[PDB]
Amino acid sequence: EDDAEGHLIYHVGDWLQERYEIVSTLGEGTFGRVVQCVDHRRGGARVALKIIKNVEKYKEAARLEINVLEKINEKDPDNKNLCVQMFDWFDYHGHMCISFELLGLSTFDFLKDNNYLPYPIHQVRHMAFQLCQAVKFLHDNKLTHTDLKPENILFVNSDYELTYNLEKKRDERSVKSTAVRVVDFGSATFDHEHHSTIVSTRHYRAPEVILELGWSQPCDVWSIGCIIFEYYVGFTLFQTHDNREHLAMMERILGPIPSRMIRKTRKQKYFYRGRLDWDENTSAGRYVRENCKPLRRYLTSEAEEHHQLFDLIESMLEYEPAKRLTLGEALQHPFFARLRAE
Ligand SMILES: O=C(O)c1ccc2c(c1)nc(Nc1cccc(Cl)c1)c1ccncc12
Repeated sequence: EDDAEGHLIYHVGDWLQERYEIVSTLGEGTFGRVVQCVDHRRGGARVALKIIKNVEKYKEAARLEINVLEKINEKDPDNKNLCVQMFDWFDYHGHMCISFELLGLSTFDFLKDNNYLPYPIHQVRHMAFQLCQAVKFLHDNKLTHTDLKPENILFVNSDYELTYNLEKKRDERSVKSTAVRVVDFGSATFDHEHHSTIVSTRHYRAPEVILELGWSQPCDVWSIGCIIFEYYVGFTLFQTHDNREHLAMMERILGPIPSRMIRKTRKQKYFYRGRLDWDENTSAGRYVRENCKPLRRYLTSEAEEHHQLFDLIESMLEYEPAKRLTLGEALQHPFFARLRAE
């Protein structure tokens, strides 16, 4: 009973393994569909079931992800470290099905269903903290969630409040609680298993990955630095799909790539005479210089708390992966002082 592209054919009210009962669809992706379900063997707890196509490569992909979720569950027995919880998984007629705790909209969907209006800085703070907290729990267990984006950070609950802005004559949404979870472990890699060559989503991709210099945990921090910027202004920091433009935007926003990285990268067609081969006086050259600025010029306030957020973002968008801030040292960063510890 299969779709023309491999998906399960279901309707509201269908049952799965006479155990789950479909209520709604939450979304879809290339891999399959996520459905809201009631789980009558967990006393009617509401779950989110992921239904992946009959396609083998996805079936095998999910088996790897199921292993990562198994390990997360093994090393967070009290569900304190803010990665999504898998309650169950089963093979259903060639469809791999994973049972997750029910959460809300992503931090991206909310940001766009609010017209790409940034989150207020004190929300950026609790979101950034939880992000680092959860990705540090992975690093402390020899993992790299290879694919961090606002799409994969779910609000536990994205109920909000509407308020009218007298000042700016605008209807503003404000999510009530900022508890998040990190999701989508389909790409996470233990330290000891095989590493893909290219990982992450172009906009959140670290330069070491681009220059094929070898990657591990530090490349997540790069991602996190990009998501934080987006949380704070609404738009992605790097808006490209080409390597040389990408590498050129980084040089615009962060200054020149260090020579240690250049001389060592085998991607030498991007450089001439030790420097990035890029002519600012061209077609794409002045598209880059016009469409993004040095980092701290994106500051919307000289308040010291705002300078502390860009102090943070600057340390995660460091070129050299080992000069790059670690999540351990990030939970200790001055920017997170105003938070209440627990
Ligand atoms: O991959 C996971 O680990 C993963 C795990 C859980 C959820 C999820 C993705 N996506 C949700 N939303 C969503 C939104 C848009 C498209 C798609 Cl496919 C899904 C969702 C909602 C409520 N509860 C859990 C989830």
